[PDB]
Amino acid sequence: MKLKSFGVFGNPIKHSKSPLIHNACFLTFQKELRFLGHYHPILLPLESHIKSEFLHLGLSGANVTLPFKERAFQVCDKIKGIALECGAVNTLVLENDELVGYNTDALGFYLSLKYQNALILGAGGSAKALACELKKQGLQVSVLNRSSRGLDFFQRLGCDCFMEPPKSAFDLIINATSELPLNKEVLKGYFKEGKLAYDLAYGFLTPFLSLAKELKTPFQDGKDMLIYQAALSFEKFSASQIPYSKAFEVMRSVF
Ligand SMILES: O=C(O)[C@@H]1C=C(O)[C@@H](O)[C@H](O)C1
Repeated sequence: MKLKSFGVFGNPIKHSKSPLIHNACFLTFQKELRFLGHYHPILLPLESHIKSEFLHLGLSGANVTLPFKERAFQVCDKIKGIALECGAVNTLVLENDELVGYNTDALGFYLSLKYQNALILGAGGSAKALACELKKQGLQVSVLNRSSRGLDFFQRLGCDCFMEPPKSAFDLIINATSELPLNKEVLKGYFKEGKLAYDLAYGFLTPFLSLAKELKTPFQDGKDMLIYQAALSFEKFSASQIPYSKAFEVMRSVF
């Protein structure tokens, strides 16, 4: 049989655990796949073009992380699935010689979650998918950032958008930014009244999460969402031949 290349585009990329869990699946499922799969971390220059590099490297599939998720959306020949509402793409597959973009953050996030409203900190690709998913569940959603970038997107979703921290209670406080992401005391009142502090970062313990832990607020890091979204991308990487639940169990064991 034959060799197929995959990877994860990101800057930075050193700390990504996608190659670990995807390589495990490519090894485990190789007879069903009927190819030899290998998944690399690919550090992309900021100035670079996701589509051109995908093609030049001859990949069959890829994941996309910070800060490239919205750009991935703009440069795909074709967008399918919930990605169409996400304004962001974290999953790339070569299909009929066309670069096709999907989003597995949205469902991956939903699966990671064991809530009436939410506050999202951040405005990038991850924040965009989570707001889409959470509006889709009938939650009230507020988005807080320093500038007004992404206004249009979140406002058309029907999110409440803010640059000053709203004086309100939220069940979910979500750190989807790229130091603390807010004034310590502001973050403290959010936690005091919040039900879950949720941070998309994984593999290390962020200031945001230390502070919640410190204040006895229930907290969750990005590990579960990482594995679900990876599992889901894998399903797309297999031509839909290995279901995400199978991928998911292998990916959980290795981690
Ligand atoms: O490997 C990581 O750290 C990446 C993290 C994300 O945000 C996912 O969308 C990517 O698909 C994978």
